[PDB]
Amino acid sequence: GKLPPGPSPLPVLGNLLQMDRKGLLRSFLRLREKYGDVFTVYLGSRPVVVLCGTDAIREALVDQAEAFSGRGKIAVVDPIFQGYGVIFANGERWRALRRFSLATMRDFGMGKRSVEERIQEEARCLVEELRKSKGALLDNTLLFHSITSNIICSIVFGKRFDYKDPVFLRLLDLFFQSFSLISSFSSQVFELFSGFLKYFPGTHRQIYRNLQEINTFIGQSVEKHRATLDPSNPRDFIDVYLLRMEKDKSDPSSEFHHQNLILTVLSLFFAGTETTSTTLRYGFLLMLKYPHVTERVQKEIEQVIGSHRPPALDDRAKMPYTDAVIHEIQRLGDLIPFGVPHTVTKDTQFRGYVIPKNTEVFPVLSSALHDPRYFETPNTFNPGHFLDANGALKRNEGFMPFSLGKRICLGEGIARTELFLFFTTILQNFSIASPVPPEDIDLTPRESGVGNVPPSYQIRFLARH
Ligand code: HEM
Ligand SMILES: COC(=O)[C@H](c1ccccc1Cl)N1CCc2sccc2C1
Repeated sequence: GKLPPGPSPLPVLGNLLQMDRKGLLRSFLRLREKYGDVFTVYLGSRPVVVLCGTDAIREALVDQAEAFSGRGKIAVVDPIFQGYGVIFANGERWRALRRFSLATMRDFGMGKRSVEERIQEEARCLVEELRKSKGALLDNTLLFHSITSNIICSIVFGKRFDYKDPVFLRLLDLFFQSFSLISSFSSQVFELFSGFLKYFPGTHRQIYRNLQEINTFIGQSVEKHRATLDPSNPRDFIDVYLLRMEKDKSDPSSEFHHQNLILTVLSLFFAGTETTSTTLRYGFLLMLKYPHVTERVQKEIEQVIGSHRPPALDDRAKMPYTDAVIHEIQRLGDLIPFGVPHTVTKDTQFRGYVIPKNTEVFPVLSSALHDPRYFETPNTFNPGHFLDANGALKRNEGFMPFSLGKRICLGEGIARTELFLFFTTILQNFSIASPVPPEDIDLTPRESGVGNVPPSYQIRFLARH
């Protein structure tokens, strides 16, 4: 059988000359033009099948679910994970860690409170914090990280850190600093000639160093956990894992050991922080470009929720407008423009092609979220893409900002609760304003890579009465 169509590789250099100085995403989309929806390109000596549009991705990730369930690797961070922890595990280790990982976020945690209740509490702390700024213009970057972290922290490390605590301000810097270097221009060069480049200095050193410094903190918290553990009454994620360590003393094939634990907390502690939060950032940037929409969300909050009780997650179903606005921030925000890389698990017959076992597959989620076949005028913000005549919420197949399939975002339910409660709680209590007029807000990312990062912007949060 055949590999999909695509340009001709100079070996060692692969397809360097058919790429584009813009980035990995521009490059793939510029080839989509020539070779179709499924196609093959050469990053270094490595072949990758590339998937485009709703229909291609869905065929692969959902119709050949298991076939496409394997994970690839981000060269810039594989020094750190090396096939360990939940994001980057594969086969049995992955199955095991995902399974445990779903179960554990749903139930055991700080104050034995529900994830909702916890996100509620964080939101309550964001409000009090924001009030303190008295409407002065800030940059919302830092607070937006603080609040997403503290959720993940409260789950994994069983506690939340105070916004000014310098132990914690330093984890946030590392995390933000890395996630931006991760998706800088250099780290994409690196995605191509990792083999050659991993010798000379560069941006991957910095990322490695930064990540190792988080592992240190993760490490020294596992230890406190283990010391002061209690079998009767597991505090949180780490505590539960340790008890599963004990349950598994006599299983030689148990995957619950110190590497996976450390690197699972790193994955969670990463994703938990750096996406749910840049989404919020982008979301508020859009609200500054579209005060009309913000007034409608704010009226909808006034009707369904009112101005005294805090927002609750069951309100979402009663608030389709807001729910559309959030959908539409995820779609246009589009913070993972070409998925996290997959690999096929067996030899696979795809659109009458053979994709050999272990060949890397890039589901380009951004070309689904901007897919003209499913969204009109797909580069413009419109909450209407998710509403019908009657103002009811309206599902759309092109909408997969969390990927699809067997590898679908595990955090999805937390992400969605954080989005809904954080935007409705801020918007219930504050009115927003920037110096920049709506007509000159630019939505062009400060970095477009393996993830998208919105530009910095000023914003002010005015207490409503
Ligand atoms: C709105 C914010 C988020 C977005 C847009 C998002 C999106 C994604 C995407 C696109 C993937 C790749 C799925 C794939 O290619 O198979 C993924 C994987 C993953 N995400 Fe999320 N995510 C978000 C929030 C979170 C949160 C809050 C957590 C923390 C619990 C999280 C944890 C994970 C994990 C553990 C994986 C790996 C799943 C696996 O490999 O089995 N994500 N996410
Ligand atoms: C690839 O761009 C990201 O936004 C990711 C991401 C977010 C959510 C789910 C999975 C992923 Cl990989 N992060 C956050 C977690 C980690 S671990 C090493 C690097 C990154 C960058």
